Amino acid sequence: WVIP
Amino acid sequence: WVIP
Amino acid sequence: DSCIQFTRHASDVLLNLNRLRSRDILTDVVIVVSREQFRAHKTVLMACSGLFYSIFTDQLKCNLSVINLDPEINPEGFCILLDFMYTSRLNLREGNIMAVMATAMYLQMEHVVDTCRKFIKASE
Amino acid sequence: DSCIQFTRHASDVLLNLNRLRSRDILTDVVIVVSREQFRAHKTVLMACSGLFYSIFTDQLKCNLSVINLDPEINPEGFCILLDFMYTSRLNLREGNIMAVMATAMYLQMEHVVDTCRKFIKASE
Ligand SMILES: O=C1Cc2cc(Nc3nc(Cl)ncc3Br)ccc2N1
Ligand SMILES: O=C1Cc2cc(Nc3nc(Cl)ncc3Br)ccc2N1
Ligand SMILES: [Cl-]
Ligand SMILES: [Cl-]
Repeated sequence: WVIP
Repeated sequence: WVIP
Repeated sequence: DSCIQFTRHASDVLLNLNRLRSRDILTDVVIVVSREQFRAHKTVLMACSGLFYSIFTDQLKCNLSVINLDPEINPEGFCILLDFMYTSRLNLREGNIMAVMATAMYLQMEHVVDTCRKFIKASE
Repeated sequence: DSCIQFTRHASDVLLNLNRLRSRDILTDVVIVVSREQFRAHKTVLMACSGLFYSIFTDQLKCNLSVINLDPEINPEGFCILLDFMYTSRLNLREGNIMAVMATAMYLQMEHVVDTCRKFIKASE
């Protein structure tokens, strides 16, 4: 999971 | 396009 | 093999599938969550959820145009997860994390359940 | 928004769609290319091809279970492109590049046409  |  | 790969292809496919969803094109099922209805593509639901995979591979249920979810399922949690399925983006907030995790466990969306458990463990 | 994103989600969705294709699950159309038949999902074809997008958004053609392609279309070129649609991998070879490019132009698959033109320009 990432900060888009 | 890339070499997978 | 000696194949070449187009990096953005999977993302572009999903973006187009979401555009079809937004315009209600070739949607083939309604998911009923209490008083709410959500139109979707059976294939996308199966590709994202262990529960929908099991439902639409069933010889009788594969032909249903309406699927009713357990009454304990929150429509907002379902909406957030349906958006995730079609976009890879999860709108996870302190106010919805419990409903989202409960819905992801029911739908059998392991990666969503994992990030929910981690975000909850951080706040305790 | 304040969304988080699961990097591998789009790739995992496409992998699952390809698994459904391999087991012939919920395929809803046959594409006829001369003496050959290819089963697929209308939504995936539309998401990858400007030609299939136009065909399946047509109020009459959207309901067809069989689509016949132009007789000039090579079945191997089509097969290679159908595999690409479901995997992001293109099996481009000196022996098939002309058929693949001609098929990609007909199907309106701009990124495939672009790499074919570049690979051809390099060999001249
Ligand atoms: O957390 C998750 C997400 C998910 C998706 C599917 N979907 C499919 N799985 C397989 Cl093996 N083949 C085709 C399809 Br469609 C099955 C289980 C799970 N569990
Ligand atoms: O080279 C390409 C690939 C492609 C795909 C689509 N598909 C869709 N396009 C739009 Cl805008 N909405 C929903 C869908 Br499905 C249209 C045109 C093209 N040209
Ligand atoms: Cl997931
Ligand atoms: Cl393309």
